[PDB]
Amino acid sequence: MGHWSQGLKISMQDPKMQVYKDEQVVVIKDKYPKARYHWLVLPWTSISSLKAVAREHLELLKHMHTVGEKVIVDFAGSSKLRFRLGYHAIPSMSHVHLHGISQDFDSPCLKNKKHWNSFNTEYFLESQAVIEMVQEAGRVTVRDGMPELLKLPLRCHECQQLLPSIPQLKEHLRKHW
DNA sequence: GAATCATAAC
Ligand SMILES: Nc1ncnc2c1ncn2[C@@H]1O[C@H](COP(=O)(O)O)[C@@H](O)[C@H]1O
Ligand SMILES: [Zn+2]
Repeated sequence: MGHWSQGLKISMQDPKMQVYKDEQVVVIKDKYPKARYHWLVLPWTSISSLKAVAREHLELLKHMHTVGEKVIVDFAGSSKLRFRLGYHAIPSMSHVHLHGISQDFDSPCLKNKKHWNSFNTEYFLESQAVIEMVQEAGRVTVRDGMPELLKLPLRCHECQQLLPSIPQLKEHLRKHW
């Protein structure tokens, strides 16, 4: 509600933090990345929330998507890593920001069940699905009951086995390399 | 003992 909530804004203004910059968006590395590659794609024109998304933003949304992919190719093309581009249903930090994150989930910043389910349940809306939603309906359909998904038991995104803890989940992920 | 959770953060 003060200063920390503005961090994203601050870091997007910071030239050192800008991995990519153009007339519409700026892309920065996630300060507490939940994987080996984790970038945030932010529009210069602030947008409050996914509930306030219209057709006007469609050309911007596609652009953010495209830009994410560029960064993924430009800085992680050599990696044989699978990526995902999408948004959190409920952001914590102010503004809407696109997540581009590698599916290894090998990062010490991933510490609790909230993180894992925020990237591995319907709480994480894919960018393509969002874009199609604004194209088809002119608005994003966000199913109710998102905060309950954050409490769901740990399930691996590759093998699909249920796991009991963040430490055992990390060790289980290690073997998928 | 270790992991998770709830909550405050001056
Ligand atoms: N100063 C910062 N610079 C860059 N990324 C940040 C900063 N502070 C927080 N973040 C990231 O912003 C994300 C929040 O996005 P969201 O979950 O969409 O609300 C988290 O993954 C944080 O790690
Ligand atoms: Zn697995």
